[PDB]
Amino acid sequence: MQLRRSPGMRPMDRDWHQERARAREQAYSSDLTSQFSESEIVKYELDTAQIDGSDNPRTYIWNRTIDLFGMNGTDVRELRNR
Amino acid sequence: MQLRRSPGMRPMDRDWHQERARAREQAYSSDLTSQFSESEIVKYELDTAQIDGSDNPRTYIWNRTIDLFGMNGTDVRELRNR
Amino acid sequence: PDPSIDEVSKSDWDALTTQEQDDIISQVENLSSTGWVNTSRERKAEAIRSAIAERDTLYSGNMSRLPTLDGDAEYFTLYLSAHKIQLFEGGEAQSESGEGGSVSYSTGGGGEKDLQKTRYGRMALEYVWEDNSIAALRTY
Amino acid sequence: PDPSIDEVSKSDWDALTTQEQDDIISQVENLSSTGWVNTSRERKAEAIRSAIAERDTLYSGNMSRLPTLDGDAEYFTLYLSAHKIQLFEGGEAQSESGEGGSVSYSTGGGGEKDLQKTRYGRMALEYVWEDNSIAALRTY
Amino acid sequence: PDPSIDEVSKSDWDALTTQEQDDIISQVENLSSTGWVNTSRERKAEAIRSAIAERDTLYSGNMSRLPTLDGDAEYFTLYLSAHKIQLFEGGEAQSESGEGGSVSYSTGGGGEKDLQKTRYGRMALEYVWEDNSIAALRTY
Amino acid sequence: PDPSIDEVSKSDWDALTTQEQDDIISQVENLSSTGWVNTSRERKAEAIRSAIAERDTLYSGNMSRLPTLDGDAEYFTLYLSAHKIQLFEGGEAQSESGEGGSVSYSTGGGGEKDLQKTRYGRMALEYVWEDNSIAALRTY
Amino acid sequence: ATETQGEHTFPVEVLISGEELRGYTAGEALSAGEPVYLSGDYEVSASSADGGEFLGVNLYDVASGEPVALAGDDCEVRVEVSEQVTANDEILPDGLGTFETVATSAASAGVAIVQEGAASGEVCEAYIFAVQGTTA
Amino acid sequence: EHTFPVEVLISGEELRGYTAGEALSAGEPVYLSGDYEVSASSADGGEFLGVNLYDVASGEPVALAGDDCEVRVEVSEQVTANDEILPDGLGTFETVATSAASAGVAIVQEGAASGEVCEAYIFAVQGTTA
Amino acid sequence: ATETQGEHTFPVEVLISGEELRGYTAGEALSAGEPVYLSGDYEVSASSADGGEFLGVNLYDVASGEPVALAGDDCEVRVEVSEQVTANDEILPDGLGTFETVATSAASAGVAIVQEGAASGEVCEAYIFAVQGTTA
Amino acid sequence: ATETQGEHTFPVEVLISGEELRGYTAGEALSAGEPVYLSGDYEVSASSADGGEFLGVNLYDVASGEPVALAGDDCEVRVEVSEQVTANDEILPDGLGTFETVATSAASAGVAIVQEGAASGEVCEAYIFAVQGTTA
Ligand SMILES: [K+]
Ligand SMILES: [K+]
Ligand SMILES: [K+]
Ligand SMILES: [K+]
Ligand SMILES: [K+]
Ligand SMILES: [Mg+2]
Ligand SMILES: [Mg+2]
Ligand SMILES: [Mg+2]
Ligand SMILES: [Mg+2]
Ligand SMILES: [Mg+2]
Ligand SMILES: [Mg+2]
Ligand SMILES: [Mg+2]
Repeated sequence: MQLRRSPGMRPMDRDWHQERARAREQAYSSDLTSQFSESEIVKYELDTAQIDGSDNPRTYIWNRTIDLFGMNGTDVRELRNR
Repeated sequence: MQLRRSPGMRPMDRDWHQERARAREQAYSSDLTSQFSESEIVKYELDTAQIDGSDNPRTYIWNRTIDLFGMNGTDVRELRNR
Repeated sequence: PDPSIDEVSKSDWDALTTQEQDDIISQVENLSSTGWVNTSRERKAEAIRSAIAERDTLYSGNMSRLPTLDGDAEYFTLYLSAHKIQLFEGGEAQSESGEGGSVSYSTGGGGEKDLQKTRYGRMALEYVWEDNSIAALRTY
Repeated sequence: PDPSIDEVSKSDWDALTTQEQDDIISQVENLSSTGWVNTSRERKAEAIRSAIAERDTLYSGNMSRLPTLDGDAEYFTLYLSAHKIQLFEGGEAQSESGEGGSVSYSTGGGGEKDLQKTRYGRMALEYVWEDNSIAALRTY
Repeated sequence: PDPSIDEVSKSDWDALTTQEQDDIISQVENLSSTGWVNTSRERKAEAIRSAIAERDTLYSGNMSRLPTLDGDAEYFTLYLSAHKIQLFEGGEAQSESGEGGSVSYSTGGGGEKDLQKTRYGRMALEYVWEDNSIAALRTY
Repeated sequence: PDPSIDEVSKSDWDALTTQEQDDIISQVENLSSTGWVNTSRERKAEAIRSAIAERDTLYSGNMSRLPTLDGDAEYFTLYLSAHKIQLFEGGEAQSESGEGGSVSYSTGGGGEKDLQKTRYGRMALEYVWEDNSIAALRTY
Repeated sequence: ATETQGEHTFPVEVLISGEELRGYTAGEALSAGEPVYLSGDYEVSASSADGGEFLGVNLYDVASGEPVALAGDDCEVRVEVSEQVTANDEILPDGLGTFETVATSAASAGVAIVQEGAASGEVCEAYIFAVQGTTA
Repeated sequence: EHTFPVEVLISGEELRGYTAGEALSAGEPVYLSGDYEVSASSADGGEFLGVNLYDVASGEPVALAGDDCEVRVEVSEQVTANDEILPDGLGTFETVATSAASAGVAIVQEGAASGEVCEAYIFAVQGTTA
Repeated sequence: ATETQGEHTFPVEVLISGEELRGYTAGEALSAGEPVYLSGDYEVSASSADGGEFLGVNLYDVASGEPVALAGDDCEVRVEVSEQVTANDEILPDGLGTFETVATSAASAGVAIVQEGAASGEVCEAYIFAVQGTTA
Repeated sequence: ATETQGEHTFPVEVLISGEELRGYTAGEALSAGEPVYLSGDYEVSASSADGGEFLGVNLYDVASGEPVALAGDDCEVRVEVSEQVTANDEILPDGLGTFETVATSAASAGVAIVQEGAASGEVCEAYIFAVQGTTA
């Protein structure tokens, strides 16, 4: 018998996909223990997700302390030469 | 003369039946002193009602602390082999 | 101690040898710099037996599936024992004065309920959610 | 003790031998370092008889199907006995002074209702929902 | 005692032998470690006669069909008697001081009503719903 | 110390050599100018063992994914040990007086809870979010 | 007080005739047909064994503190006697929940008169004609 | 004097019918005293089949909760989670540790003090081995 | 515990047969197929190395304090053994998340019986037939 | 195992109650009501005497290598006994395709509890409560 949390069934669960996608978008490092619940790491097998912060939009967004030119909030991977 | 409480009249009182039905449905044991007022035991002749907890539905309904499987609230006397 | 104070219930304490009891008594006596040396053995034994009985009855069971004794049960029972050897000694001293020499302690203003009334009970409270009521249940 | 203080009602206490009563009295005397040795046997017996009567009449029965005396009934009756003996002695000493020095105890002006008025009463109170009123009933 | 204090009314107390009265007086004297030995017999008899009368007149009848004297009627009358004797002696000592020796008690006032003013009164008060007003009636 | 106080659990403390324990004891004694030299080794050992046990049980785990022991675990366990030793000596001296003069300390209106009740406790309290309840969870 | 008919026991109807019935509070638990007396303000309790304690008979079973219907004097009642009785005998509360004769009691005046004789432990019919209290 | 009673059955399907060999009470441990007849267990093992669900007179049909059931039962001593327990001879259970027996019949899942009700899982039965 | 199929590793389905599943709270982090025992009121933790600590096998990976599903006795399970085992062998929790035989352990009775033999570090199939607790 | 009614012999139904019915391969020819144990991977054979060899009772007659159904623990069953048995006797396989008491055997623990007594060679009614494997 297989429960929703059982190890052979995780890939069938829509939430396992949705939450792994969230985790990649939210992350600021590959160091999962810094950021995610023991529950999240176990339930969503986050060791197996390629989490590194490279999928987080705020890795690429400018946020300078004084902005005279309206540059803040621009994402560098949306520029012409990217 | 007869009054509704008088000993020969009790079997005619609708309320004597209905309250003995309640007493059987709400008890867990034949120990009346613990479960009912002295007034109720006298007024409804509860010594003579077959009170034992066998008619209380909660004797048969499952109420476990943790409920992973929706087992709580099932009643054993409603199963296939009962 | 050979059996620790958390391993033993009221009926276990009554069944222990005098030595197994004396080991637990000696452990409780470590919780005061005076050791309560002027109290007799029976009074230390009665305090420990009472602390064991009181743990098992008043500080047992669950709240929201959490154990009501969250802290280390050994030290909880020892502090509850010390709380009861104090109080048998009279209360917790606020001030003591002798041959000119005098001292006053910051033991006042602790609160009105039992465990608040001495430093040992104030320690014991932290092990038991500070006597708070975080229990919860669903219907099904 | 052979019959325990929780196993005897007021009628049973009167029926005990002197030795069975003295075993219970001796157990109660363990709850003070002084043993209340200057108070006579008749007074200690009166306090125990009254504590038994008071348990069976004021601290019996259920509220919302839970027992009123939730703690250990033995230690509750012993603390209720010690409470009475300390009141027969005059109350708690807040302060004591003489040739041998002075001591002030952190009683802290606690409460107004009788059990709040001594350390034994404050202990006894925790065995009995702190005298709270959690009873509940349905109609049908 | 042969007749117990709860078995006699004001007229019955007057009808007793001196010995039956002395047995009840002796029981009341157990509630103080001093026995109030310097207060004379007539004053102890007056206190008991008054406590009987006051039980039967102020602390009798029912509220919401529950008896007002909820506790043991014996000990209620004994504590009510002890309350009266202590007021005939002048009140509770909050402090006593003598040949260097001094003591101060936690007998600070719980409130300003009669029974609140001594330890015996604060005990009697628990037997009688703490003077609360839980009475109820229907119309028909 | 070679094994540090933050590197040992309760079972590890019991497994250390007497010298390894004495190194940690020596470190704790540095937290008072008096060193608590009149309190015996067994009492200092019991305080440290208890502080280790209490750290691992009451001041461990996570709270909104932040560690609950936010400060240095070494100094937290030392301050928690010092807090216990000071409570075994009767608590904070608010004032001391004798032939050599008198002193009064700014202890003031310290709060009801045990860690608030000594200077070491108040230091330890800053390492553990001041006992604040900033935990949070969500449903996925 | 009960009557047998085949397998069955039936309770007897206590009150044969009369309009002198009144409501009191039970001072203790009482059973139908017991003699009772005043024990507090409008409060009735089971009569003791000789004179000076009779107001009427309790008409239905009650717990302590419940309202009591009572049949007083001027009523004819079916009551259990603890001894053999005959017509014209004056009877008195027995102290046991039964009645007995004035002749057997320590007293010298009854509260009811037997109209229909009965054996020991058996239902007589009697007319309640008097009440008794504290005379000293 | 009188404690408020309790639902003995927590969960589980393994209820079976027997005849009461004597008057029996809810939560009382029982053993076979005759052909499908059950009586209150003695102390020290060799006498357990299950616990009685509800109060019964002698000779009446009785529902017995057997192994695989979870039940709440009165203990004569303090018990804790993972204690093995068995019939005490007094209508209660006690621990294997206290008894003369070497094996239990139920495992405690929620602890209780003496005279209180613990929660336990019944897992074995005991009869006459001689 | 794992099947290999080409590049792929598949987790084995732990529970083969059985209807008696029950829910508990995790006292620590646990992984699917670990034997567990009661460690607090309805709280389960990983079984230590000899007798007296077995309620069932954990069915899915959990963090501390999460709800756990157990296969108890009456279940058939796919479990890893730390040593070579054969049909009819009684097996016991090993203290290492595996099982081992009763014969290898210090104990004298098992909790499950092997139905399908396996090498060291390999998945056997076994029927869970008993629990074990504190006997002293 | 057979029941008589007039001139006729009927086969007894081995199973009285329980759902704990499981499938194995027969390692030899087996007969309804015979005790069996694991002789190989999912293979069962007739139990020898003195314990260590019992998984359940064979539910119907089979030749060697056929799939066999088996009642395990939690079943109530009708089985032949080699000796007189009484209610509350523990019983186990006798090696003779029948049960005997633990008391008679060299073993110290049984596998079924007798619920209805029977004489030597007759059919008792028993509840299966344990399995026994190799412990060494
Ligand atoms: K007479
Ligand atoms: K134990
Ligand atoms: K024994
Ligand atoms: K080993
Ligand atoms: K043999
Ligand atoms: Mg409780
Ligand atoms: Mg009351
Ligand atoms: Mg920080
Ligand atoms: Mg007329
Ligand atoms: Mg199955
Ligand atoms: Mg079944
Ligand atoms: Mg089963």
